[PDB]
Amino acid sequence: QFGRDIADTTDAVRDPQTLEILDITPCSFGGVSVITPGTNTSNQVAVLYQDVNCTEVPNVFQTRAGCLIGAEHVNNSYECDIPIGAGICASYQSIIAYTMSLGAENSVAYSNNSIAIPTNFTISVTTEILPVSMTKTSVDCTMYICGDSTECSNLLLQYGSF
Amino acid sequence: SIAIPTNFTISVTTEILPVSMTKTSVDCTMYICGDSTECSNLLLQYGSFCTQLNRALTGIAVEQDKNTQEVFAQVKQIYKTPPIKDFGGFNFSQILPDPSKPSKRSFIEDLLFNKVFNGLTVLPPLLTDEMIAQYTSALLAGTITSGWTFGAGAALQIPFAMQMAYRFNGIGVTQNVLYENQKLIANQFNSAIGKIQDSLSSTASALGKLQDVVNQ
Amino acid sequence: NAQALNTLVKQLSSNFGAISSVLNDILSRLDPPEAEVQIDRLITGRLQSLQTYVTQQLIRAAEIRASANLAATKMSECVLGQSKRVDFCGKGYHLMSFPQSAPHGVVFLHVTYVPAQEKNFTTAPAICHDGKAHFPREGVFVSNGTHWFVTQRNFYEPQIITTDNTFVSGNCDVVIGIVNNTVYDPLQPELD
Amino acid sequence: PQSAPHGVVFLHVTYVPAQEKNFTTAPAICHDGKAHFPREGVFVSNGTHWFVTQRNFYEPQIITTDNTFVSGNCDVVIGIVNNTVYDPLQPELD
Ligand SMILES: *[C@@H]1O[C@H](CO)[C@@H](O[C@@H]2O[C@H](CO)[C@@H](O)[C@H](O)[C@H]2NC(C)=O)[C@H](O)[C@H]1NC(C)=O
Ligand SMILES: *[C@@H]1O[C@H](CO)[C@@H](O[C@@H]2O[C@H](CO)[C@@H](O)[C@H](O)[C@H]2NC(C)=O)[C@H](O)[C@H]1NC(C)=O
Ligand SMILES: *[C@@H]1O[C@H](CO)[C@@H](O[C@@H]2O[C@H](CO)[C@@H](O)[C@H](O)[C@H]2NC(C)=O)[C@H](O)[C@H]1NC(C)=O
Ligand SMILES: *[C@@H]1O[C@H](CO)[C@@H](O[C@@H]2O[C@H](CO)[C@@H](O)[C@H](O)[C@H]2NC(C)=O)[C@H](O)[C@H]1NC(C)=O
Ligand SMILES: *[C@@H]1O[C@H](CO)[C@@H](O)[C@H](O)[C@H]1NC(C)=O
Ligand SMILES: *[C@@H]1O[C@H](CO)[C@@H](O)[C@H](O)[C@H]1NC(C)=O
Ligand SMILES: *[C@@H]1O[C@H](CO)[C@@H](O)[C@H](O)[C@H]1NC(C)=O
Ligand SMILES: *[C@@H]1O[C@H](CO)[C@@H](O)[C@H](O)[C@H]1NC(C)=O
Ligand SMILES: *[C@@H]1O[C@H](CO)[C@@H](O)[C@H](O)[C@H]1NC(C)=O
Ligand SMILES: *[C@@H]1O[C@H](CO)[C@@H](O)[C@H](O)[C@H]1NC(C)=O
Ligand SMILES: *[C@@H]1O[C@H](CO)[C@@H](O)[C@H](O)[C@H]1NC(C)=O
Ligand SMILES: *[C@@H]1O[C@H](CO)[C@@H](O)[C@H](O)[C@H]1NC(C)=O
Ligand SMILES: *[C@@H]1O[C@H](CO)[C@@H](O)[C@H](O)[C@H]1NC(C)=O
Ligand SMILES: *[C@@H]1O[C@H](CO)[C@@H](O)[C@H](O)[C@H]1NC(C)=O
Repeated sequence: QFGRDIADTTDAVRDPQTLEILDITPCSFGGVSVITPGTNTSNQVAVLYQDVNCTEVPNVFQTRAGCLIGAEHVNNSYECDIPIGAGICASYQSIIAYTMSLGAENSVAYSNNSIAIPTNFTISVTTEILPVSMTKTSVDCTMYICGDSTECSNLLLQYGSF
Repeated sequence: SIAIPTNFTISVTTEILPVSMTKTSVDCTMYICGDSTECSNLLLQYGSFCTQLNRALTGIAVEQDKNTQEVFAQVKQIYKTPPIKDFGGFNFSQILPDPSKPSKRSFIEDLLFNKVFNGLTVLPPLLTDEMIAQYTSALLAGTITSGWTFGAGAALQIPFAMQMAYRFNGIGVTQNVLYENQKLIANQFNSAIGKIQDSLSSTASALGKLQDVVNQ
Repeated sequence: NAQALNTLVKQLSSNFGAISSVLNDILSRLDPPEAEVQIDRLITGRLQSLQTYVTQQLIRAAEIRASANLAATKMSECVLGQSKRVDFCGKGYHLMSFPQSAPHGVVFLHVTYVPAQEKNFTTAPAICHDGKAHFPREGVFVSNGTHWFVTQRNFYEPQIITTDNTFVSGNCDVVIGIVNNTVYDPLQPELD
Repeated sequence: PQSAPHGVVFLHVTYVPAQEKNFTTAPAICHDGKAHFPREGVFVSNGTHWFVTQRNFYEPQIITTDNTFVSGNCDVVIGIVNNTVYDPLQPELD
């Protein structure tokens, strides 16, 4: 009369009246996200829906990570500014959704008898930032869990040495 | 008593390391109870237990996208192998991408990939695997055409025949031996490349970290 | 860290199934025989919240220690000395670095040697002189079209091909790509 | 590097020496009362004749004043062997 895919989850029920097996799937859901270029930079925002067929959510552009509203697809590829997912990124032109640009494609001149040797050098200082410690914090037991209450702390002792 | 080698064997060793996992995101309002307004009331009165859990989960979800960033995106620009491939008798078609494959995947990568509901959702990775090979292709071109020069600054072309000479010079081996044994080295390298692909073609349980990480 | 401390405070306001979020009210208007029932659920909820905070703190402590150990390692190699390993401290050929104090960490200033202004030359891997194959002791061969020169791999410092800065081995037939050129010898002018 | 579904795969090209032969050696050579040391590599001998070669490959070469440097005396260092050091200038002078 019905079927379970895995982990005790029904995914197929046959209606006995009609005698025709039908698949069952949970309908669309997920987390809605907002794409913005910055409060001071601009005001327009674009709404993103994750893993939803873009036919019942409400410029609409469908992408591999669901469809987003408020951006226009651009064939031209630029450097990624806002990472949305599935290889698309958004930035400010209006909000534009474009395929991520991996980088500048250059074919260096290669040959069996060609050596590129620098004739000049530039010394540049690079700043690396690394944390080594965090704020030292301590939490008390009796006066926090209950607080200046002997009767309450008495029941706390029953839990042992947690 | 001194024992000094009179010959050398060049062997390629495969090291497997995971760099990212599935970006999972978990809801709580529709997971703990599920489309139940009356039940959701008792969910929130516990405070903000699941509010931080989503923040904690999404906190690591973006980390994997970061993790892939430094491990792969280490090239300021994308390099392309020259159309003519004469690397002093060396063969690299196994690792380089081919048009026959999906326009970016190499023969070994294809061999590698092939060998590998309500309440939950999975976030797709920021860098799709299709263009992940693009970074490796760029690195392959840089480490072959430009050798190690492009790692410091601008990519400087260097023929592969004498690029090895520096590396041989870097391990206390005079470069003169390499040129006198260039043909032998190329044959050894090609055989090693051919052998490693066969070590994983039919059957191989050495995937280890890559294969098992999905399991848990 | 600030939010982790802050989010813990709000947990005190949660009833965790009790009727009030403050202990005094529970001790006031509840019959003591059954008063502990509301307390027990309250303590478990608060204890659970406290358990989570410590666990989250422990996870961050391991991450900080890993970063701290990495920071110490960078200081060990890139500050106390020169890091031969490539791109471990600043892109380019690292020279040295200067640590700087930070409120909860350390900031380095990796002084790197970035080459620029490259030129491409027609070259060969070896030189044949009098039937003897010559190789460079250091650097590589270069030529500005006609004249040949030797320079280090990281800077263009052309020099005349000389016996002193080159070594011979084998014959002219075993190596491919060789070019025919004359190797200067400083002894001949002195002898003559 | 090679792409993997959830990781990265390397192909470490390594230089593994093989076909090793054992030879009698000395740490230095005494010539005309001067202790000679190799600029690089170590001294080797195929029984009788002595040679200089690098530590990672057998490339014997004639002991020459240019591939060796002199320091100290013949007495302070132990294990030295008595042998002659060729000089490239003498044939040119003669
Ligand atoms: C190497 O590069 C440096 C700068 O990167 C050059 O120095 C410049 O020289 C010009 C020549 O008049 C000056 O106008 C600039 O003010 C200099 N800049 C600096 C920062 O010093 C140098 O000339 C270059 N040398 C070669 C041989 O190319
Ligand atoms: C060093 O070892 C290689 C192989 O490890 C030797 O190459 C072999 O040479 C024989 C001689 O005819 C051939 O029959 C084999 O087919 C070669 N093998 C390969 C893989 O090329 C080489 O001769 C050795 N050299 C020395 C000096 O011992
Ligand atoms: C440089 O030297 C080589 C080596 O001698 C010369 O090659 C000779 O070319 C002639 C004429 O083709 C042949 O008869 C000889 O047999 C070659 N030598 C060898 C060892 O095979 C070459 O011609 C010289 N000049 C240049 C510009 O390379
Ligand atoms: C190599 O040179 C050493 C150093 O001169 C020689 O040792 C000398 O041996 C004679 C005779 O046994 C002694 O009279 C000398 O006093 C020794 N020299 C010193 C500095 O004490 C050695 O004989 C030579 N030959 C060999 C094979 O080692
Ligand atoms: C029972 O089956 C008959 C056969 O076609 C169909 O006409 C009828 O509608 C069915 N009744 C129900 C209640 O499904
Ligand atoms: C918005 O604020 C950022 C951060 O200070 C600044 O870099 C940017 O220039 C600002 N843009 C405008 C339009 O004010
Ligand atoms: C979304 O649903 C429509 C049918 O309503 C279908 O034609 C389309 O292919 C679906 N899109 C995706 C990405 O599956
Ligand atoms: C972009 O690509 C699509 C798909 O091939 C094509 O239909 C369209 O004309 C192209 N140009 C623009 C401006 O969208
Ligand atoms: C290589 O050098 C030649 C010299 O004539 C030049 O024409 C060519 O443009 C150079 N290639 C580069 C810089 O890629
Ligand atoms: C590299 O190996 C492949 C494997 O069959 C072969 O088809 C190709 O011709 C080889 N290329 C070279 C340059 O040896
Ligand atoms: C190359 O450099 C030499 C060195 O002085 C110079 O004499 C010559 O004119 C330059 N050009 C060519 C084509 O050799
Ligand atoms: C270098 O490459 C050119 C063109 O590919 C070829 O004509 C020449 O014979 C090659 N020489 C060597 C030494 O590889
Ligand atoms: C050692 O090598 C030399 C080098 O030619 C050779 O003459 C000699 O016969 C070899 N054997 C011995 C025992 O010296
Ligand atoms: C090396 O060891 C042997 C055997 O113990 C000994 O006869 C000889 O004198 C030693 N020579 C040196 C230089 O240590």
